[PDB]
Amino acid sequence: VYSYTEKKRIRKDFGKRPQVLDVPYLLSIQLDSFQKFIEQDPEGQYGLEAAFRSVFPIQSYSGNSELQYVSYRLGEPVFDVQECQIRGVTYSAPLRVKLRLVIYEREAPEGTVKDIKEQEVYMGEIPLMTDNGTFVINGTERVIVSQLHRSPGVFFDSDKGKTHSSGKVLYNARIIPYRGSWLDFEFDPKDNLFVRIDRRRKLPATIILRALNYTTEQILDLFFEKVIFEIRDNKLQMELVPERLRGETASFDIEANGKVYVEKGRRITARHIRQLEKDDVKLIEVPVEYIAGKVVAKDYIDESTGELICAANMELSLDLLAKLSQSGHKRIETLFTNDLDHGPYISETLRVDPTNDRLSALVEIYRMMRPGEPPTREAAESLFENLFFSEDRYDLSAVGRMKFNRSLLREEIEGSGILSKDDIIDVMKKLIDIRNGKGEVDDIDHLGNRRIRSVGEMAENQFRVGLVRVERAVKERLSLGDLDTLMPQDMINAKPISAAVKEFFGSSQLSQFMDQNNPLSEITHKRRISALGPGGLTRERAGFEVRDVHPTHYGRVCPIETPEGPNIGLINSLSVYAQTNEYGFLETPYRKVTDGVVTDEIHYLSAIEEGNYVIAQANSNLDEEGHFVEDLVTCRSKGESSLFSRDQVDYMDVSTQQVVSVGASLIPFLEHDDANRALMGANMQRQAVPTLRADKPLVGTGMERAVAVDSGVTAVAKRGGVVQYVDASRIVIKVNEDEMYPGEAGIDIYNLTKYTRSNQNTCINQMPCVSLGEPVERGDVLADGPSTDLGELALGQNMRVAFMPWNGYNFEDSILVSERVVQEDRFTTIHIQELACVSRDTKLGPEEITADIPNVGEAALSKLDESGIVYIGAEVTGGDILVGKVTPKGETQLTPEEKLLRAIFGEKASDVKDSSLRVPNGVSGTVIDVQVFTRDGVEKDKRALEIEEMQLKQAKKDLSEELQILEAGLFSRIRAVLVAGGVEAEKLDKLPRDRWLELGLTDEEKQNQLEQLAEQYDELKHEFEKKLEAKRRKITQGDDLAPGVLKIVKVYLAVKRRIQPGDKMAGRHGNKGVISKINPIEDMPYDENGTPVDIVLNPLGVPSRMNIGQILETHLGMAAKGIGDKINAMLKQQQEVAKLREFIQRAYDLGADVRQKVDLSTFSDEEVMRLAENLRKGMPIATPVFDGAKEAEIKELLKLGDLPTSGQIRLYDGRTGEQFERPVTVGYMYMLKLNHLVDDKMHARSTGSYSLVTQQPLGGKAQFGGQRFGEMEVWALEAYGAAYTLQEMLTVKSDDVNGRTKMYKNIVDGNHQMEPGMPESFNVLLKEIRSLGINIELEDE
Amino acid sequence: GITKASLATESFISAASFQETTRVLTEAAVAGKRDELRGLKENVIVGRLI
Amino acid sequence: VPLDGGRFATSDLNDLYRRVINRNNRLKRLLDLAAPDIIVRNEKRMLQEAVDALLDNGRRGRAITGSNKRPLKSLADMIKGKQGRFRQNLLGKRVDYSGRSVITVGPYLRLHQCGLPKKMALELFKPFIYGKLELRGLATTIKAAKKMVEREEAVVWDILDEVIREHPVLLNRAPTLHRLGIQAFEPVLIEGKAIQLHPLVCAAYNADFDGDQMAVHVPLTLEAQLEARALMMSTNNILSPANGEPIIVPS
Amino acid sequence: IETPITANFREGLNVLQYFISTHGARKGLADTALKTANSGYLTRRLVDVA
Amino acid sequence: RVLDATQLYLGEIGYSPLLTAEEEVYFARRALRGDVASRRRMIESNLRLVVKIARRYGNRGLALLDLIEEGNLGLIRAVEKFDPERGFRFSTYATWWIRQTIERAIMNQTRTIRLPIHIVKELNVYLRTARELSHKLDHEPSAEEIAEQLDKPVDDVSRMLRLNERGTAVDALLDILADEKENGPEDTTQDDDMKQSIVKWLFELNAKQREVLARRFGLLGYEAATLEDVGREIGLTRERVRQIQVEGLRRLREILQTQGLNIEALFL
RNA sequence: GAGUCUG
DNA sequence: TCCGCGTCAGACTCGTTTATAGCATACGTGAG
DNA sequence: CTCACGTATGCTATAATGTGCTGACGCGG
Ligand SMILES: [Mg+2]
Ligand SMILES: [Mg+2]
Repeated sequence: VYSYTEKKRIRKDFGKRPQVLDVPYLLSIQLDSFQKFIEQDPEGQYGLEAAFRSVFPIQSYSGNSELQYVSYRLGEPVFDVQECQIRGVTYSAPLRVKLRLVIYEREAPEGTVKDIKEQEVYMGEIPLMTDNGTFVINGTERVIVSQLHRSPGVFFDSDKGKTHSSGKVLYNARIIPYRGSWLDFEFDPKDNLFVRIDRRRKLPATIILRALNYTTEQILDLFFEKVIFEIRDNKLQMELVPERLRGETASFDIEANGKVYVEKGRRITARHIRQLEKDDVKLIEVPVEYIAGKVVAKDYIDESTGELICAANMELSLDLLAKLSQSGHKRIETLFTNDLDHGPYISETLRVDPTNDRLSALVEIYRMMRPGEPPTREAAESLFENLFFSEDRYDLSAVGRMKFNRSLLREEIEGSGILSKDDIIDVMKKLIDIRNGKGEVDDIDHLGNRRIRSVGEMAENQFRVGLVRVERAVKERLSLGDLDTLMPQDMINAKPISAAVKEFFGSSQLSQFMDQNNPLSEITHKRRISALGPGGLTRERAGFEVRDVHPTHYGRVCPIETPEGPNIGLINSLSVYAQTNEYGFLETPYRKVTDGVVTDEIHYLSAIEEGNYVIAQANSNLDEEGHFVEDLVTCRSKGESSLFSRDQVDYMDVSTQQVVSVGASLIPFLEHDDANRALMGANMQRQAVPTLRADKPLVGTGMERAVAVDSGVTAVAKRGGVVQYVDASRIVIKVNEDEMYPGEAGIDIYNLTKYTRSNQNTCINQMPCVSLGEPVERGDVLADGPSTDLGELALGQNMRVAFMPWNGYNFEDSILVSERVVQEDRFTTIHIQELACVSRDTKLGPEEITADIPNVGEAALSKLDESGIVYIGAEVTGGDILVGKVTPKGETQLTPEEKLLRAIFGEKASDVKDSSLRVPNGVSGTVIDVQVFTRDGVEKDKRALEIEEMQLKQAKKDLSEELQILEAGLFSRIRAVLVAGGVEAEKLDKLPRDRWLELGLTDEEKQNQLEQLAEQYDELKHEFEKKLEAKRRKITQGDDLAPGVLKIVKVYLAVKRRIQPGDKMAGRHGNKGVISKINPIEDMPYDENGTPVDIVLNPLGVPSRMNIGQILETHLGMAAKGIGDKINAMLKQQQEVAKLREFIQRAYDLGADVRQKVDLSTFSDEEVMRLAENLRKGMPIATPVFDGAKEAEIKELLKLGDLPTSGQIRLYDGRTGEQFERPVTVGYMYMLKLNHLVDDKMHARSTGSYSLVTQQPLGGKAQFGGQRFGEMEVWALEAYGAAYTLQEMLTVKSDDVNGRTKMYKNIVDGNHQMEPGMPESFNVLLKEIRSLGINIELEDE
Repeated sequence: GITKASLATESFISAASFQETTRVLTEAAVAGKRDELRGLKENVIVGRLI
Repeated sequence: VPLDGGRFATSDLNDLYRRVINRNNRLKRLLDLAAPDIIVRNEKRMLQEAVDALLDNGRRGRAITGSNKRPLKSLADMIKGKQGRFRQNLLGKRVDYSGRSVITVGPYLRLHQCGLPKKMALELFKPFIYGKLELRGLATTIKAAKKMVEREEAVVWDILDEVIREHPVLLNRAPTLHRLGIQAFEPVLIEGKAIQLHPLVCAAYNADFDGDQMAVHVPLTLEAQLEARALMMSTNNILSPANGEPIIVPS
Repeated sequence: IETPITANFREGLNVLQYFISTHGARKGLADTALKTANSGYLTRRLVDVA
Repeated sequence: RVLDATQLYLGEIGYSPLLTAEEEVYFARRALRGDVASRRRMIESNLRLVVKIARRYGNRGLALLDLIEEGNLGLIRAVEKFDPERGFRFSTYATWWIRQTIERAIMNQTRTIRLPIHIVKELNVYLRTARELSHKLDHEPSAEEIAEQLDKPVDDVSRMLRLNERGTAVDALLDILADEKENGPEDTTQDDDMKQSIVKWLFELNAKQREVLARRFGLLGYEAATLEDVGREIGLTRERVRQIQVEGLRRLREILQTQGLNIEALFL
C-alpha cells in the first residue's frame, strides 16, 4: 500500500525496526503556542482572555468609577502576507475590545445604578503568525524562537565549598515565582538560618516568622520536638524515647527500673536501643547537671507572683531548675537538639535575631528594602503583604504552584499563586531536613526544572505589560474626570500596548530574521530553543554545566546540534518526537510494556516522570507480537543504563530516532561518525544553497520526505482528485466527490510562487510536480519547493567521488572538481539582490528622479527610460545607472580652477547634483523586476503609471479567471444534479448557460441542491465586484513612507553564479573543503569503462576526522548508482516489463532483515515504467539513523550491481593513461554548495574614505574598509626587524592625514619615501585627557 | 609577577595602554611624571620608529 | 552630523555637557534670586552629579541612562576600556593598501611566491600604476589614468605586471600568535578571486584551506620593501624562533 | 563513565554509546571557544612585560 | 547609608511644616509686603506640591530631580504673583505655575536642537487629533486625515510630524559614518595635479592671454573678478577683455584635444 | 547595543 | 565589600518609543 | 528705514502638598 507520489519513485529502506509512531508535524511548537495566545477560550486563561481577566476590572482610586472587560475580537488583516512583504508593513490584525465603564454613587453605599457605558475600543494591531510559523514585521519574515527558562517553584541548592576555605557546604532554598520578588533562605558557616528577600541584605530567618505573627514558643514548637522533664521527690527524671539517644555517647549511667543498661562513657548501639524500647522505658532518672544547657520550650512563670521565671528559648541552669521546682512546676518542656540528625538551627537563629515582636520584625524588613525611610506600621504591613501575599504583584503560576507542591511532597497540585504562611515554613523545614542529612538537593540543569516558553506565553506577557501601563492612565483619568460626559475610549490609549508588542516582535532578541537558505534551515530555525534573551541566561552568566548534555536531554533535546560558538550549549534544536507538556516541560513518547508484552499504547513522559520508570532501549529485540526475545534487556532508569530482567521493564523507546534532532536525522551513517564532525555536518546542511536543478539524495534516511512536506515550502494537495490544469504558474485540481463538499464549487486552485527573493538573497521557485490529468490523493506533493525533489528534500547534488591524492590540489581538505560539474550547471546557484533608490525632501528642496542627469554619457542614459528607470530584462554591470536621481544644490562657492572649468564646457547644469542609484562595483546582473512606491499627493511618474496599468489589467484578468473557472465548475455540478432526476443531456447544453436561473426540477433534496449552487453563483458574482474594487484601491493607494521621503524605486537584480575556485563545499558528515582547481575532463581519473570521476577528495581528511559515514555513504552511493546503471541499460534496450519487474523486486527485497516489504506485482505496467525511469538515475536508498544499512547489506547490494565488494575500482590517470598502482575507493557522495561563496568575500582597498574622529580608514567591505592591523599583527613586526613597515602601518596608512596624502603623491611621483607625521587619534587622546582636567603637554627637545 | 612588573615600568604611556588606565593617569598626574618615550609600546603609540 | 535620512546623530558627551550647563546656569539663577538654602543645596548636589557623570559615568554609583536605557558614554569611557582609544585606535589600527580573500593551495608555487588575484592587485597597487602610466606618457594625468584603470584597458594589465615584479606583499592570518603569522612573498598575478598559498608555509600560518582567509598588505617605501624581502620573506624565516627545529616541512 | 564502549565505528555505535560520546565532544568544542582567551591574555601579559 | 541626592532632598522636604488656609493668608500678606521668612516658609511648605506634579511628569524629557528643580522655579513665581485678597486657595494657583515652568523646560532642554514652543503647541493639537482618529479609525492617522480634521495645510502638517523624529546616538554608528567634509588623498592629489598644470599652462599660452584669463578666475591673482572688473588691473576694457578671455580658452581647448583629454575628460 | 555566522 | 582584569580579524540585521493648554505683550534681528 | 517674522516671557485661581526596574559570573589583591 503506497501513495501515488511514492509509486513514481520508491526509496529502498534498510531499516528493520517497525515504526509504531510516525514523525509528527515538525512545526508543531510554533503553531500550537501562538494559536493558544489568540485562541478564544471562555474559561482556560490562555493568552488574551487571561491577560484581560488578570488586569481588569480596573476600579478607580475614589472607587466611584470602574472599567470592566467583556470580550475581544481580531479584525481581519488589512494587508495579506504578500502585500505586507512588498509594502514593508507588519502583518497584523486590529484588536477590538468591548469594555464597560460602570459608575457607582458616592452618596449611595455601592449603588451601581448610575451610568453603564459599553463600547468597542481599538488597542493596537497584534502581528499574526503565518501558516508556516513566521511573522512578517516591516515586510521581513522573522521567527520568534522558543525560550528555555527556570521553572517557577522551589529549588534547594548548596555551594559545594566555594565560600570559606573551612570548606563548609552551605545549603540554601530559593523560591522562584513566575512574577514577584525572589525569596531566599540560606545557611551561614555558624549554622544560622538567614533570609534574603529579593537577594538584598541578609536577615535572620526567624524575623520573617515574627512578621507572619509567630511567638517564640510557637516557632520552637514548629521546628523542634519537645523533651519532657519530670521533677519527682528529689531526683530528676525525663521522659525517654528509646531511639533519640541513638549513635550518641552516654554521658551518665542510664538506669531503668533498678538495672543498668548503658555504661557511662560508652556509645549506645542498636542492641541497647531495642532492649530499652521492648522494656517499655518511659521515665529515666538523671543527674541535675545534665540539664545545664538544655533549652526551655515554653514561658514558665511563678503562679504566686505572676512574673516570668524563664522566657521561652532560654538556656537552663541548676539555679533556674531550682527556682522552677520551688515555684511549683514539676514538668519542664525542653528542646530536642542532638546535633547530627536534629540540629538546633532555629534555636541559635532566634538568639541572633535582634527583633522581639511582629512589628519590630516588619520594621526591620521594611528598613532592609527601603533603608533610611522612617517606618510606619501601615507602611510595613502594606509592604510585607505586597511582597509575597498580594494577588497582583506575586503569582507562582500553575506550574510554580505545581512544582512547589510536588517538591514539598504534597498531594494537591493546584493552589494559590500567593505564598501561604504554611508554604514558607514547609520550605524552611525541608531546608533544615537537607542540612540534617535526610533529603537531597534538586538539579538546576535537569529538564524537570527547565521549562519551554514558545511564542504565545511571551506575546501574552508583553501584552500584559501594555495593559498595566494602560491601567495607570485609566485609573488616573477615572478619578479626575467627571464621570458622565466622559466615555471609556477617551481614557484608553492604544499606543502603549501597540508599542509593547511592537517592541517584542521587532526589537526583541528572540525575534530574528528567518534563516531561509534552504527548507531544513527554516524548519530547524523554527524549532529552536534558546536559553538566552530576556528572563534568561547571558553569555557572561553561562557556565560550563548548563552547556553540557544533561541525561534528561534523552528524547527531548538533541545532544548533537548546537552552534559551535559563544552560544555553544545555550541554543538547542528540539528532538524529533519531543513536545511540550500542558505546563511547558518537554516530553517524549514511550511504548508501555505490560506483563512483559510491549503494547502499542504510547505515553508521553516528562523529565520527572521518566526518572521513575525503567525504559528499555529501542534497539532491544522484540519477539514477534509479544515480549522481549532476550532475557536481560538493556534499559535505563535513575539516569543511568544497564541490563534488567523482563518483568522489571516498564517502557521502551518509540523510535531509534527520538534521541536525535531533525537536522542530524538527515545524516545517513551517523552511527559511524564522530559526534563533533556530525554536529558541524548538521550545521552545514543548513548553509546549503539550492542548486538550479534540485537533485535527490541517493543515500537518504527517510526524514527527507517528512521534512520537505512539513516545511510548507512544497505545495501539498488538501483535497486531491484529478488535475484539470497544470501551468508554470498555477495548478488547478478538480476535487473527488467523496471529499468534495456539496456547498461551494469543488475546484482547488494552488497558485505557485515564481522566482522570488529569499532573506539570504537565494532563490525561491516552485515548479509543478504532477502532469496534466494526474489522479492525486490528499497529502500528495503537487509542486516542489526550492530544494526538494518529487516530495523528498534535496539540499544538493550527488557526485562520483574518488578518494585519492592529486598533485596537491586536494592538500588540506582542498577539493579537485571536474569541468563536467560546471558544464552540467550542477551547483550553479541563483541569487536575487534588492536595491532601493530613495527620493527625499531636503532643506534645499525635493530630489528629482529624472533621466536628465548632469555629466552622464548617452551610453548610460540609453538603458534608462523616460522616467529615469532601467528597463525590465536589461543586463547591467558596476557603475551603470539603475535609477537616475539629482539632489538640488545651493550657492556653491567654486575655486578659480573649478570656475575656469565650468566656464570652458558651459555645462553649468543648473543647481543640481548627481545622486543616482547605480550598480555596486563588480556585481553584474539582469534586471528582473522594478517596484515604485510613491506618496499620495505627489504627481506620479510616467513609469509608475504604466506599472499600475499592468497590475490593474493583470488583477482584472486574475479575478475574471477566478469567476470563470468557478462558474464553469459550479454549473458542471448543476448539470449532474439536473440529470439525477431529469434526463436533459443534449437539451441542456444547447440553450445558454447564462439563462439557467429559470431551470429547476421537482421539490426534493435535489431542488435544494440547485438552490445552494444558484445562491453561490450570485454570491461569487458580487464577491468578484468587491474584490476588484479592493484591488483597484490598493493599486491606486499612495503609500505613507518615512517622513522626508517622496518616493522609492526598488530594483531587483538577478544573478547566476557559477561554481569556482574559492567556493566552499561540504558533505553531510561535517567534511568541508574549498575548491582549489577545476580540472579539464581529460585530466580526471577515469574508470575501466572510461567514465571520469566528478570530484577528487583527499583520503587523509577521513581517518583523522573519524567521520567514517562519508565512506559508507560513498560505497552505498556507488551500489545505488550501480543498480541505476542496470536499470538505465535495460530501459535503453526496451526489454520486457516482466524482466524489469523481476530485477526490481529482487532488488527492493534484498536486505538480511528488511522491514520494508515491496510486493512489486500490484504495480500496473505504466506505473512500473514511470518508476524505472526515475530509478535509472540511481536507486534511492534510505539508511535510518541508528537503524541503518550494514556493511554486509551494502556489499550484497554491490554484487547486485556487478560492482566490487571492496567498493574500490581500478582508476587510470587522465593525463598519462597509465593505471594508479592500487585500487581507489569510488562512489557517490551527496555534496552541498554552502552559502560561503568567494564572490562575496574577496575585497581590496588602496585608499578610501576615513573615519570621523580617529581619522583611521573604515572597517568592512561594505564601507570599503582597510584590514585591521591588530596588536597581535604589530607584535610580529616588532619580533622581526620591521620598523619602517610598522611605522607605515601606524602613520601614513592610518591616521597621519598629511602623511598619507603626501606619500600618495610621492608614490605616483615614484619616490617611495615616507615623510611620517603624528597620528590623529593621538591628538584626540590629548584633547580627551585635557577634557578630564589633566594637563598633558608635549615637552620639546 | 608579570602584571605588577609591567605596571612598575617607569613609562606611564605603557602602563596606561596595558590596564587600569584611570588609576595610572591619576598617579602620574599627581606625581607630575614625565615619560621620555624609551620603550617600544611608547614609540608605537606616538607613531614613531621602534 | 546629519544622517542621509535627514535625521541627526550626536555624541553622548553633548547630552552630558547639556546636563552640566543647565544645572550650573540654574544654580547661578537660584543664587541671583537668594533662594532658601535647602534648594541651593539640591542644586549643588545635582551639579556635582552632572560633572561626575560627564567625567566618569558609573563610578559615582548609578550611571545616567540615556535613550535606550544604556548608560551615556562619558569622557573617561572613551579612553579607558579596551575599546577606549588606546587599544582600539592607537596600539593597532585599520590600514590602507590592505585586502583579504579566501586562501586556496598553490602547489605549483615556489616557496617565495603566492597567487594574488588580478582584480585585488589592480586595486592595491593603484598609485604605483598611476605613476608608471605617467612616466610612459600613456596617461596625460591622474584622472585619465584612473579612468583607464576603471575601463581595465589591456595596456594597464601589462603595466600592473611590470609594477608587481620583485615587489613583496605581506600575508597575515588571524590569529597572529608568533611572528611567522606574517610573512612576505613575491606575488604572482592570477585570474580568479582566491589567494594561492604555498603548502610548506601553511604550518606557520596554521592555514588549512576549508575557508580560512588572509590579509594582504603592501609595503610602500623602499625601506619597507627591503625589510619585507630581507627579514620577513618566507624563504628567510625557515626555522621557528621558539625552537631550533624548522617550520617549513612537507605534509 | 564506568561502562566503556565495547564496539568500534566499523561494528557500529548505538544511541546510548553515541549519546554518552556527546558529553566529551561538546565539552571539547566549548573548551575551544571559552578557554582560548586565558591563553591569549597570558601572551598579552608576557608581551607587555618583555 | 543614604547617599542618593533624590532621597536626601525628599527627606529634607518631608521635614517641613504643612500650611493651612488662615496660615497661607497670614504668610502671603507678609510675603507680598516683602517678608524674608514668609517667602521661605511658603516655598518650603509647598515643595511637596511640586514633587506630586513632577513625579507624574517623569519619563518624557529630563529626570525627576531636574523636573522637581524647574517645578520649584514655578513655585517661586507663584508665591511672587499670588493674590491673598482673592478667597481662592494657593494650591490651585500654584499648580498652573509649576506645570507651566516644567512643560516649558521639557520643550527646550529635552531636544539637543532648540525647538520653538510655537511649533510644539501646534504639534500637541495634531497628536491629540491623531488619538481621537485612531480610536474610531482602527488604523492610525495619515498626514492628510489629520489635515482634513484641523482644516489646515497638508504641507504644514507634514513639516510638523517631520520635526517629531528624535535624534539618534552615534555611540558603533561612528565607525560606519565617514568624514564627508575631508576629501581623500586621491581627490586632494588630483587638485594638486590641476593647480600645478595651470602654472605650467599659464607659461604656455600668450603673455597677455594668461595674464587676463588667470586674474579673472582668481587662478594667479588674489580675487576672482568678472569680465567688467578685469579693467581695474591694466586691461581697462570690456570688449577686448571678453575677446582675449575666450581666445585664451580656445587655444587651451586644442591643448587638451592634443594631450589626450577634451572628450576623454568631458565625462569628468 | 541584540542577533545568526566563518576560522 | 570593592574593583581590576577576560584571544584576533571577518558577515548581516535591528535600533534610536512617547508625551504636553491658549492668547497677549515683550525682545531682537533680518529683509526690502 | 520700517514692518513683518521668529522667538519669549506672561498670566490664568475648585482643591490637589511623601518618592520608588531586573535581579545570578569568577579570580585576586
Ligand atoms: Mg584532526
Ligand atoms: Mg580551519
